Amino acid sequence: TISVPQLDCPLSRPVHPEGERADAYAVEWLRGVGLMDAAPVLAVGLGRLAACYVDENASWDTLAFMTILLAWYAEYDDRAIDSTLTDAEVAELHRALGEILRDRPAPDPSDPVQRGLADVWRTLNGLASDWDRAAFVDTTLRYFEANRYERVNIRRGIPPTPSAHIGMRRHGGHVYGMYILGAAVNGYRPERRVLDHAAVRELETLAANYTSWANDLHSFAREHRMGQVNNLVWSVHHHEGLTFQQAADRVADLCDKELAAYLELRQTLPELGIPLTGATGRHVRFLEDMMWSMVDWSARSARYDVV
Amino acid sequence: MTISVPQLDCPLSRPVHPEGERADAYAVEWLRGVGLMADEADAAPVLAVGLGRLAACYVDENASWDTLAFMTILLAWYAEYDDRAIDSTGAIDGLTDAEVAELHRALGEILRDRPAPDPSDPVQRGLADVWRTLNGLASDWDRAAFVDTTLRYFEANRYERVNIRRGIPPTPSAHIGMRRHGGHVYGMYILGAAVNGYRPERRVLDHAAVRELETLAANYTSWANDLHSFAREHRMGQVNNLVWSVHHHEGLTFQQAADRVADLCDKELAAYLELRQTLPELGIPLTGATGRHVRFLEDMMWSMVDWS
Ligand SMILES: NCCCC(O)(P(=O)(O)O)P(=O)(O)O
Ligand SMILES: [Mg+2]
Ligand SMILES: [Mg+2]
Ligand SMILES: [Mg+2]
Repeated sequence: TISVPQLDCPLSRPVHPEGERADAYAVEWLRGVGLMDAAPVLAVGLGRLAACYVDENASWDTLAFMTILLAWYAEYDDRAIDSTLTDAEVAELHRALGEILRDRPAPDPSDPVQRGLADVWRTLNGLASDWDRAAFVDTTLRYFEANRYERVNIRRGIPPTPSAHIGMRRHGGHVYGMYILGAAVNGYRPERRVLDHAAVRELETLAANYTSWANDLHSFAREHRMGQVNNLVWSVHHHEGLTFQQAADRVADLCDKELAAYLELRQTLPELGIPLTGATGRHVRFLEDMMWSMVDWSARSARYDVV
Repeated sequence: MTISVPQLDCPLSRPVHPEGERADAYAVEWLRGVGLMADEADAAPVLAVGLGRLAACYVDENASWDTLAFMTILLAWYAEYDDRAIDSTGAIDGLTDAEVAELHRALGEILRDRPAPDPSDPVQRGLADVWRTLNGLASDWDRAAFVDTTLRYFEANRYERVNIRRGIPPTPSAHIGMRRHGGHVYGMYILGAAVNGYRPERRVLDHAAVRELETLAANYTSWANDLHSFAREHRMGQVNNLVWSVHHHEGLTFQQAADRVADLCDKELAAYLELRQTLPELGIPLTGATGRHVRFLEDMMWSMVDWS
């Protein structure tokens, strides 16, 4: 067995009240769309994560789209990346899903993932709010390429160097795309003058690092049973020669240090000329949400139980 | 009050351009001809820096004297600006924040093909000269990407000077993140593509693997530069050094800090090799311009190690 370390995050946030309802809605959508007994899915709690990602006074339509998006993400990652399909099949799937992102109809309406992604795209564009869709599509392309990289690593059966995994994981979790979608769906648009600043980019990188290392720390057991070798705990144990417990301890230590660096940069931001006032403030707060979201939600989700 | 700097074996060797020594002399000439230095000054530390040998590391062996000369000019202008604005702060030669902001504005104006607002400033004269010569020596390149990297470079300069005025080194993660902008490494990749004759397709450069490999190589280059320049930067007060930050926040002696920095260099080089070797399976062949780009990435790693 393994002992999951604790993660002190000085960032708290209230959850949306209809979370349980969204859980039910999640199953409905999947069964209504064709991606999929309904009480092992309610235990995962895809609607409560969505509740962590939306504002407290948000419409059922918005919270519903958040639940739909997180449910589609969970199905693609598990179905296509780490529960193996051939590489050619995966490449054609990437092409087809990229075509849906090109506003064309689904090339294979019989594929459940393709229909689901078309639904997600239509629903997202309905609550447009005037967002940079092209940047989101670019992050999605990098996400697909990183998925292919992960599948290569799984086929070899050995974890990459910690540096190589840490680099590619930011694309493999599509965290930057989640930042873009959060800006789109909630109703704030940060200036392009601010986002292209080096300090903001490195702050985003720190926050994404914290989120992804926390996710690895919590999901290590399920990812090890399935053979998903793209885990920071895996690589630390393999290349630094440490026990799984020592590896998890080292990863939690790295999480702590990255959080400290994140706070240091956030405090330095005003002096450089970037005030955390308007859309910049809500963007930084969204960055803070995903870090707390992993710590609080992963311990409450039935994704990681091995019962 | 001493330190022992560890060695660094990097298995990337290359034949050097023969006229390197000439460029060293030419370097001093340019610095005298533009106004950055003058006449009576001992031209023994400028020949000791070896700006022409770095230029030789950055060009092909069968290249024109014009090419080596421009590389030396660019590396000499970068070295003077770094010392003038970043490393000579906290002293009587220190620049003010208003002066640095005006320099940013004017140099950005020179970078937008406009004439220098203050032709009396030597930095502006040198940058205008570099810009005119470079625009003559090339074409079909991403100029906008280079200008954006320059904007991020200036922003990182502002961050570093704030950190210096506080008198405290930043967190290791925050330092590692912002250093890539503070070292103008991505701009150097773009310029290397520019001065040579290779242009890799955008389908390849925008690939996720190519982006993260660049990050590993830039990390290695910058950490090596810090490991070697730690003693001088610690004496002068430049707090943006990885050894300094390891000593400050990780609770280690200066020797342990340098040892950890060298260990991180080793581990990052191994990671770089792992990704570089795996690259073909993902669909990126190291054949045409992509191979020459990777060779430039490897060159900057070895050049910094040797140039101590
Ligand atoms: N957006 C999809 C996120 C999926 C994961 O977070 P999970 O731990 O839930 O499997 P990953 O496979 O990245 O570890
Ligand atoms: Mg995955
Ligand atoms: Mg997964
Ligand atoms: Mg995981």
